Amino acid sequence: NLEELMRTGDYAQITNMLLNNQPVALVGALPFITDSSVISLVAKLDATV
Amino acid sequence: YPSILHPIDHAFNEYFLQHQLVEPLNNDIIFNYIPERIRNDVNYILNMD
Amino acid sequence: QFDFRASMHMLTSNLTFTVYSDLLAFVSADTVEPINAVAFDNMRIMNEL
Repeated sequence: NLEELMRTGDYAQITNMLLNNQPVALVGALPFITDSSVISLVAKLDATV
Repeated sequence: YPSILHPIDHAFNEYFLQHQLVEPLNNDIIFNYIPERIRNDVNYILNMD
Repeated sequence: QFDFRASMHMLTSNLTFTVYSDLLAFVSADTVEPINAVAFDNMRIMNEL
C-alpha cells in the first residue's frame, strides 16, 4: 500500500523487494507516462522507473 | 619497523602500541549506539546511508 | 652501556585507519508527519482532530 508507505515512511520492505527482484504490486493512485514507442518497450524502460 | 630504544622507553612504547583505545567501527556498532527505544519507535525512521 | 642487541626492537602497528567521533552523523534520521505520530500503544498521540 503506497499510502501506508508514505504515511509511515518505512521503506525497508519495498527496498528489500526492489533489490531482490521480488515480484510485487505497488497499490495506490499514481500518475503514469503513456509511451507509444515500440523501441522503448523493447528497451524495457518501464522496468527502470 | 626496526627501532632503537632503551628498555624503559621500549616498555612505554610497547605498552602504547599494545593497548590502543581504538576499536573497529561498523554499521552494526552505530546502529546499536542509537538508544533502543528510539530504534523501536515508529515515529522515527533511521537509515544507514 | 649501550647494547645494540638489547636496544633493537621491531615495533608493530597498523598501516592506516580512520578514527571517527560522531557515530550518529552516520545515521540518516527522519520523522513521520506529526499528524500521524503515535504513542506506545500505536494510537495517535493527539486524537481530537
